[PDB]
Amino acid sequence: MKGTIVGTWIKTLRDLYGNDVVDESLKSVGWEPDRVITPLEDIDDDEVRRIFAKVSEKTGKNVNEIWREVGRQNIKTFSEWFPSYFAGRRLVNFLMMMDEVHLQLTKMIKGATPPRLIAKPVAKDAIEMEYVSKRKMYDYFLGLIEGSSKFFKEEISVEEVERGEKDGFSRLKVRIKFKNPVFE
Ligand code: MNH
Repeated sequence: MKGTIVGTWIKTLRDLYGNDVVDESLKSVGWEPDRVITPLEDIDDDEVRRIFAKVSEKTGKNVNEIWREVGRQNIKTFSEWFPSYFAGRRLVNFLMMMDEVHLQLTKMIKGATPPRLIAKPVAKDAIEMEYVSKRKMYDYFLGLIEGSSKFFKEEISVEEVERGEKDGFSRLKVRIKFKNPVFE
């Protein structure tokens, strides 16, 4: 992972569970508890994993629900730092453009690998979206979808169609249905 997002995860976790919990968690992996992560710094993925794990044991909160809450909260942050992505759009446009964003974000650092998020209409009021990654950040993905729905103030139902590994890649396909009719 690259530092920019990792740092974002760390701030959010503090915002949610307090500094004590975060710092000791940060200490448990051998980081300085006040570490300053640089945008293009290479942060080991497993190190993040254990930080979240440690937070889970310190709050008694299931680690997958922590990841979902981090996701929910990240949309707000993203809207503040990249408002050009949110302005003049309805939820459906945002979600469908997300794949493009990531493909054109792989430029941020040359080593960045954010997942595919290919979306496609499957009805007048529904789209499929498929998360595809070498990682398995299923709840982070689902959290971000829910947070997008809250931000745009458009209700959705999210139905999970497929989950699991398929040739080297972890995948999660959901069917996203809009209450109000979105397409013609
Ligand atoms: C603006 C909006 C926006 C931005 C700037 C954005 C940018 C990023 C960046 C940068 C990374 C880190 C990539 C890396 O390799 O270090 C990342 C990771 C990620 N992103 Mn997106 N992201 C979304 C919205 C955004 N994401 C939305 C919406 C979703 C889901 C619907 C999403 C799903 C993810 C997931 C899940 C990861 C975790 C990496 C992975 O799963 O492989 N996201």
